[PDB]
Amino acid sequence: TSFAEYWKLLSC
Amino acid sequence: ETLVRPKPLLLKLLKSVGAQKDTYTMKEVLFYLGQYIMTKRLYDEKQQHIVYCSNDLLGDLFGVPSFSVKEHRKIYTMIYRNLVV
Repeated sequence: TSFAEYWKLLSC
Repeated sequence: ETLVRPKPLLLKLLKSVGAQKDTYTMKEVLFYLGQYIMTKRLYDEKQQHIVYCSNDLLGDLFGVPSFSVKEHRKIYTMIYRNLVV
């Protein structure tokens, strides 16, 4: 899993 | 729609990578912040939810050598400590 997505999980 | 006001270290952080202003939405501070990290290659290359803020501005505001994006509540808590909302 990308940092991008983990952070996109954090928001959202 | 309640705009937030970063405190001085987070505003410094935000400015360093483009940002033009003093007040923001949460969305905006979260896109600039995520930008700062990825841009500062502060992220761990093999387990990239881990972030290092030792000898960085980011640890100055969060008070820790590292942290994990997964920790959603802990991370929001630290961001808010750095905002007047």
